[PDB]
Amino acid sequence: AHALRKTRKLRGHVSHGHGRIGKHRKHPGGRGNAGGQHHHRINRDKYHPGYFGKVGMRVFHLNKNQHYCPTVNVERLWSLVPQEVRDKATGGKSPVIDCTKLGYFKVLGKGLLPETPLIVKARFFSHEAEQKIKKAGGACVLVA
Amino acid sequence: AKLARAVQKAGNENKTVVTLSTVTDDARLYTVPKISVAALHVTEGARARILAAGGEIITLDQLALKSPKGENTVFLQGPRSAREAEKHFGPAPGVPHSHTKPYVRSKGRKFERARGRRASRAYKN
Amino acid sequence: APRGNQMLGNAHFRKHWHKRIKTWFDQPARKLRRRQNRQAKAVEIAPRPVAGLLRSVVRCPQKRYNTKTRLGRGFSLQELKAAGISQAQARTIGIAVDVRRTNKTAEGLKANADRLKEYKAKLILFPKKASAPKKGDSSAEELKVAAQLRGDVLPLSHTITFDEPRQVTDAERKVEIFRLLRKERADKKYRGKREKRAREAAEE
RNA sequence: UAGUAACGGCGAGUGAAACGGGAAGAGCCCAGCGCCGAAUCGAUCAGUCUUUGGCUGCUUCGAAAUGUGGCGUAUAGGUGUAAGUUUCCAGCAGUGUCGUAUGUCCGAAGUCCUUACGAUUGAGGCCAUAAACCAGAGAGGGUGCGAGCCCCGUUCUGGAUAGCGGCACUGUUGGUUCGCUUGCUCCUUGGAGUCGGGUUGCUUGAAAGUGCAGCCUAAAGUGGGUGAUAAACUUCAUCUAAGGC
RNA sequence: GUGAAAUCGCUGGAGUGGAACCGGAGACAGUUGAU
RNA sequence: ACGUUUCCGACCCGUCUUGAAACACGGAUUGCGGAGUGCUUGUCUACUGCGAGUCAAAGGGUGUUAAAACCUUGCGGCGAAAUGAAAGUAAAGGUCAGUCUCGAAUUGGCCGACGUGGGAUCUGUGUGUGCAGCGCACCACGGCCCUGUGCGUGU
RNA sequence: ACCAUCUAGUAGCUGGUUCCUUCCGAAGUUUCCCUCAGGAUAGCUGGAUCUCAGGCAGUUAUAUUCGGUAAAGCUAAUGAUU
RNA sequence: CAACGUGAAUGCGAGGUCCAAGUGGGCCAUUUUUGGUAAGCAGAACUGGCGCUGUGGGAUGAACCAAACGUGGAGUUAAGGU
RNA sequence: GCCGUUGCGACAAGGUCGUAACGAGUAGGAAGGUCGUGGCGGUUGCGUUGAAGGCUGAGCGU
RNA sequence: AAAGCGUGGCCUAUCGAUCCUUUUAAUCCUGAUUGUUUCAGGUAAGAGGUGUCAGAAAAGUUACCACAGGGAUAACUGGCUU
Ligand SMILES: C[C@@H]1C[C@@H]([C@H](O)CC2CC(=O)NC(=O)C2)C(=O)[C@@H](C)C1
Repeated sequence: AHALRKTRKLRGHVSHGHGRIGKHRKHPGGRGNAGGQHHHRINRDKYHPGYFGKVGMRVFHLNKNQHYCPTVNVERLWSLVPQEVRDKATGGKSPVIDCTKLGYFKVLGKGLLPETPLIVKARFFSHEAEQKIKKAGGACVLVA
Repeated sequence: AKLARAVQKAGNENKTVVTLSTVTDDARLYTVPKISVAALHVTEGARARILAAGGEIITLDQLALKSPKGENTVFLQGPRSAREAEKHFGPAPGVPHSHTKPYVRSKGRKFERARGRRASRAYKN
Repeated sequence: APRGNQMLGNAHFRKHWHKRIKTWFDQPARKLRRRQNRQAKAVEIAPRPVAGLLRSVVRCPQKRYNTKTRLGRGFSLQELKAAGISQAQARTIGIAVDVRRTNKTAEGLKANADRLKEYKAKLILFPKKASAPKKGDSSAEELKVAAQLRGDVLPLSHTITFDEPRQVTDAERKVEIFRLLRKERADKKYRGKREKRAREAAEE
């Protein structure tokens, strides 16, 4: 929208909104993130602490698929149960949740569980998640 | 969940909750009470749950006809300061006792974690 | 000169990038061209399926994907032997053969064997010379029904099933899942040190 | 995937790949070992045909045993044996079936009345409730600026005709087929100044060396390469380099 | 085709003592309106 | 009204500059052309749709006023979980009542996203104003929970 | 040397930067920089607004405090000096 | 938890967040003040100005005295004058 | 007295009106523009009885 | 003896980032085909130094000279001072 830019309103004014003293001049401070240690030091230290230097182990060709491990909280588990399965789960039968098929590998124990006991099948469990599920009356099943 | 919490409080069971914020569905909420709500927009899941629980959803003009002076109303809104943008507001990340979130390209050991963030490198703030 | 709170610039434009520019203004044209090529191939090889050879069922390699299946390059020699099809017969019948793939598990072998059996059941074979049919050759009223297949041959199904609700068992509830996981991790981590200690004890 | 792992006076900056979803999908041939062992091939001569090239030879020369051809190549392969099963190429003529950025030919309806103009295509009227008329054609251009109806054209998922092609089937000419698969039996199975190592230089995101090359060194045969942090001793996993389409 | 500005010539009017132009306020000439 | 004449006022514009009418620079006159843009990547802001989801890529199917429009995603991006260099671990307590080896113990119910102060509004009740109750967003002061680390025990 | 291209080479420096009204309206100061014709940083300024409906003020009063300059002293310490 | 109820004057609505420009050569004056013989010189303190600002007066003037500005009218004045 | 800004307010209106105070401005920032120019998707019309372009009187708008 | 005092010097100066090297610390983590030991890399705290001391690695000449600017800055006149 060229009709709404500042350029439309700056026509007729000599400096185009950049001042008569300072003037708009190419690269008066350097190009890019230059001088982050010498004359942009204050800005760099104030707004990007931790920038300079190196820390930690360095991994030649990190294998991200190895560390891939999506998680689901225990409070969110019931919402994963389809309505039909909820209707079927009646009379002491708990619905079975296959977190690996749903796309979750680990189950973390944040929040509270519903009244209905659940059977949860996941590759990994946290101690709190296990405790909360079993306390609510379900069971945790490990899968490969 | 906030709507249900407001309605469950003693004396609010019959008042109409008025909000200009969109009413979303909370998967973490297991039991939904009977809610009478006037709102601009209500999401599909929240509307379905509210109607199934015996509730009622009206518009702002219907609220005007019901309570022209706002009688028996519970005014609510969503959390205004709960935004990723608001996370970055405040004192600059590189000043003492500041928990402001920086603007970083990515996350990892190689992204603004060395100098000025740990005593092993110059200092820590 | 960046000013104030900013995210440090990262644009990779310091090369003479104006010399290497690629636009996508021909995307619909390429789509139409590939549709026309598919139509021409279908006319050329009718009534055979347009997709071409039949592909096998595979399990995605890594543990991040091993819960899914997809189409493969072809069928292994073990799979063909189990299904009772020669490599040459598969080649002339229109079945992809993966000369590099080898089966190490009965379940994986059997899935593709069943796929081959189903394809053979669905196959319609025309006479080599129209006048004189032979053995194994399909019947005339079968040949009258022959039609060209479009899309993948025997396409896979990606629907997800939910296990039936059941009862929670006391044997299930009594297991210490977290302790079991930590025990397995510890055993794997300390296997070698325990072997070294055992060897030292044996020497002593 | 991802501005990620990684590189970088770790400064400025630079920076992939596998897995995953798709387009398209097609496989094969040698050397070597082994068997047949010249069974192979080029010119020339003479016949013959559909002759800017093909088929036959006691034609005559020559290439080839320092080995041309046949089988055969990691999915191996071969011998024998039992089962089943068994053609394939190229041309010519015809029969239709279909495409042609291939030529040529062919096409619906007002220059009607009044008016305006230098010139109309401009304005108004043309039985009818629904009406000048055509419209599967109201794209474009030309004509005295303005036009579906004046002309070329346009629409007819256009017709007729000639030629090029591709297909499918019939006939016919030439050549060619002791094979092919699965079970059992016995036998058999491979690339060197190359790989690898040292050092030097360049190069890479490749980090105790990613790729390339110079010099020195220089192999082995379940050997060799690889598994991203170098080295020994160990578990394995996975391919088969130094030949080709 | 059209045919601008700068610049220039003519006819008529008017001003014209070492600048000329310009804003405000009248007058004159002139222009224009009056069921 | 860019005609003439009077009275008052009246220095040449643009620019750098503390300071320009300047003996500072550019400008003889007129026409036409003439300078904050494109894209990639961020951030904030405004608006629109949906909302714990949202957008879907390449692609495929269709479409002949066919580069459009329409349909189409076990999978992908961003978000829903953080923290550590890493191995890894990974966010439910409040209140009441018990046993006790009185401790860095244990058990059971009820409630379940914590407490207090201030809080638009709403509700009840007196007399523009007062009191009381439930309290949004937000602010202040604390409390717990996850991870890393120091000290530090045991069951 | 010349010709073409890299090349619209870079410039913290000089010049220019094109419509009208309305409202608000500065700074030449701090800190760091091979920094001193330049930047970043805070300050000064504009806009968007949002939460509320009595606690503030470039001013006084009361109460309590801080100072070592003018004046005063050297016939009080130090230093001069008739 | 129970009671007590706004405890100097005057004026006045208050507070919060975000995004960002220009500036980072200054100069003048009363008073104080360092270097200098002095300077329309150099360097500082408080405040007000010019820069960014026209208006009446000082014959003339960035800073002096008066007073700050929509566009007009009547009346009265400031500094200054007759 | 008139113009506009700001604050407040009335009225069934992206508007009109009332009311009190206010109106300096470089660099710079915002707002309004039935100010102006060239396209596109639409809409409203004019034109050889004279469009664009060009020269120049009666008016309108700060 | 105790109350107490003590994290260097009675107080106000006496000093050092990133990267790299090096040392100390855990019966620590990693080397991603499985393990053991070397080797290497990490987490934490010091040292090796930037004195231009918020921290480039750095000798001259040009009268053969060049460019962008500067009256922010000198040499001649003019101005104030003498
Ligand atoms: C501690 C001190 C410094 C150190 C070293 O030179 C400093 C580095 C700093 C840097 O960032 N890049 C470099 O190339 C040098 C060194 O060997 C000695 C002089 C001692």
